[PDB]
Amino acid sequence: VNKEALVQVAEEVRRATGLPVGWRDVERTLGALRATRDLWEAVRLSRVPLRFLVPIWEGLARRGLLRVEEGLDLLAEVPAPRPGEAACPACEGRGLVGERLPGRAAERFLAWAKERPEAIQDFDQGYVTPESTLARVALAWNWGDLEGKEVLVLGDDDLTGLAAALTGLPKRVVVLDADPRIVRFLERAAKAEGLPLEAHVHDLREPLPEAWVHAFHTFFTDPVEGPLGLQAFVGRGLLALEGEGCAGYVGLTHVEASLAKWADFQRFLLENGAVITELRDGFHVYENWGYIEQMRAWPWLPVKRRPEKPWYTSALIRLELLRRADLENARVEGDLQDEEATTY
Amino acid sequence: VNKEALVQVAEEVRRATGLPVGWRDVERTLGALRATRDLWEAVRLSRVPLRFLVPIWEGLARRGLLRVEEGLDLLAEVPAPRPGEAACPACEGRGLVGERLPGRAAERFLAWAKERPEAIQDFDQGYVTPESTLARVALAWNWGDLEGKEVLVLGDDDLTGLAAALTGLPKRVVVLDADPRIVRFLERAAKAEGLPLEAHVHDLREPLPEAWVHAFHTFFTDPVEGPLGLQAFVGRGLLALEGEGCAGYVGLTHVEASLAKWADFQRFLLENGAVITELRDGFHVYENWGYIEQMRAWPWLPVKRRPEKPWYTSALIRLELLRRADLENARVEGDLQDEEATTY
Ligand SMILES: CSC[C@H]1O[C@@H](n2cnc3c(N)ncnc32)[C@H](O)[C@@H]1O
Ligand SMILES: CSC[C@H]1O[C@@H](n2cnc3c(N)ncnc32)[C@H](O)[C@@H]1O
Ligand SMILES: NCCCCN(CCCN)CCCN
Ligand SMILES: NCCCCN(CCCN)CCCN
Ligand SMILES: [Fe+3]
Repeated sequence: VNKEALVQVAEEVRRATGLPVGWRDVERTLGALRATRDLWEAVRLSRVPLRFLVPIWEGLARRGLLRVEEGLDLLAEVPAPRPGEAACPACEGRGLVGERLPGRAAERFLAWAKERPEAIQDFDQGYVTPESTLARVALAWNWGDLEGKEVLVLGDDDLTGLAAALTGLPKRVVVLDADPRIVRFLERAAKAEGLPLEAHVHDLREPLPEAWVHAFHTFFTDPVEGPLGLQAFVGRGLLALEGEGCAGYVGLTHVEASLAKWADFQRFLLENGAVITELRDGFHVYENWGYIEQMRAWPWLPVKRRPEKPWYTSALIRLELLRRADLENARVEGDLQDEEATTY
Repeated sequence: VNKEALVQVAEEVRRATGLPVGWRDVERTLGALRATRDLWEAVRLSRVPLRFLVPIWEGLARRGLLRVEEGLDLLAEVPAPRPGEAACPACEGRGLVGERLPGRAAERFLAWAKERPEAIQDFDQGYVTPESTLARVALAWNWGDLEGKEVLVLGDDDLTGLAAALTGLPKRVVVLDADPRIVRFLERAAKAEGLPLEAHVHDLREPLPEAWVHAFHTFFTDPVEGPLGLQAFVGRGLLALEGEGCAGYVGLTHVEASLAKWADFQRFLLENGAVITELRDGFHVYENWGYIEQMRAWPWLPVKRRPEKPWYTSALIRLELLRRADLENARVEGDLQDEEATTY
């Protein structure tokens, strides 16, 4: 198995789908399989979109490189680097530990997390682990984006708004979500804990209400990752920032976003006056959601077994505005999911 | 003290110097001072360029907000967040540890580092801690950028090329440096250890020899941070990579690079075919260099005492190419340092 075979597998997928599939996607796919036979683990190790993985794995099996039977088994030696093992086990490779947050936020958060609303398919939900939420807020603490600040959270199954308000740092936290269950849980917690936290039912496909335009110092979001979803979550966030010196925090996966789309998103940030100051890949680990067998890619999977441990992860990005972002505050029409999206 | 005051201080410096100093850099300056009275620690905690810190501190002192004596003490209550304290102590906030590197690389590297060339002012040198070098290489291991790859290191006081070769993963490592001491040390270690590591004296202001153009899969550099220096080091890096799927690792400070410059660099990268896949801020810690009293900023400092612990830090950026970068291979003419540079 030589280099050209990786190139040819990628070109085949490219020809069949119109998607930006490269030879290095194939390399990554093979690399992961040097370390595991389990499909979900292969996804986690690969750093390739699940939309790409399926036809790549098919192409590799058509060439006799891969056996697809109860597992994914490499049948040949391959020109692909094996996954490294250098993640710091103390912080799960984050660099940040949420346990250190003020106000005993970590212990108080874990109590509330035990009663959180289940992730539902109606809103593409799937929350990160409590440690992930707390570390996300710890990053914001470290960069000075919580204390005395006005914080907006756009979608909050992760309960970032709650963790942030439990630290005792923000001036106030406002959460928007389409799901009344999330809104109500946050309002309940806000009342019981005496927090300056408010939550509102709002669908981000509609314009942002004028009270929230250029009114915040800091936003958090873990958005739907089609370009329209990026616009509706991250563009609203940028519109919500007062301007220069304000910060945003964004969750971004490989599972549903190609490196080509990573670049497009980075261009979108730079052209709207932002700059990236942190990008910690694999920072968030997601809890398995109940609706996995009803998601888009399920029927395509070569092995179909419910996952028993976490597999879906995302990066944390920190951005800062160098000037006010003057984005159109229009309705977003059309699908927030794109062709790369597979777990909705 | 109100937010308007922070804006005023910033505008004064901006007007006096022509540099892009904003209110948030003042806020960051003040926040650091809430946490420490030590100048070097204030620089570390600020995430602001030293070029900006000097005139911000002086402006704060003229306003009766800062006392400068044997330390730096705030004289009023200020609207600035304290930097948080959530970095993982096990990995020094990096999320990666060099210890599990293959080949006994960590232990072997530490032996060699005991005999390394000391940093000299003639080449603006200052090496990272041995664990920083090893962590950098471990990030590359984790991303599949070592095993069987062709590795170029552009500037190597950090000895990244030696650490990478010690893993036994690369197919070969080539190092370029203008300092013959660095080159000779690497040649010496390569022969002693029998590694596929070579080094060459090369001034990166001159064109890259053809043999190294589009020849490599991975590059590492920790560059001079004026725009010309970024062209001489990172641009040559980009030109050295074969193309799509090849990676680069770049060190980038706040101490000598403003966020306006960070954005211009990120633009430069996206426009020439790259995408950022990691940006771990504060990843590298630098050892203190012997010529600190002879560096540009020393006479300006409001308090002058030699540092006793590390203070100068940089981010580690991983980029990947989405396509070949066809940059010009011309002479770089002019100063690699710019007005934001202060440690040369
Ligand atoms: C995308 S999943 C993250 C969060 O976004 C919320 N969400 C999903 N779609 C939308 C939408 N169109 N507008 C607002 N919130 C949404 C979810 O209910 C969840 O809490
Ligand atoms: C900038 S310090 C990092 C490394 O770059 C090297 N260096 C500095 N200037 C040049 C240059 N013009 N060409 C090549 N290497 C350089 C130094 O010797 C050091 O090892
Ligand atoms: N469909 C379930 C898995 C996708 C979850 N997405 C929303 C997560 C919200 N916490 C991932 C978003 C990645 N940006
Ligand atoms: N001049 C004192 C220290 C300079 C550090 N610069 C060179 C470091 C090389 N290991 C910083 C480079 C930052 N990109
Ligand atoms: Fe750690």
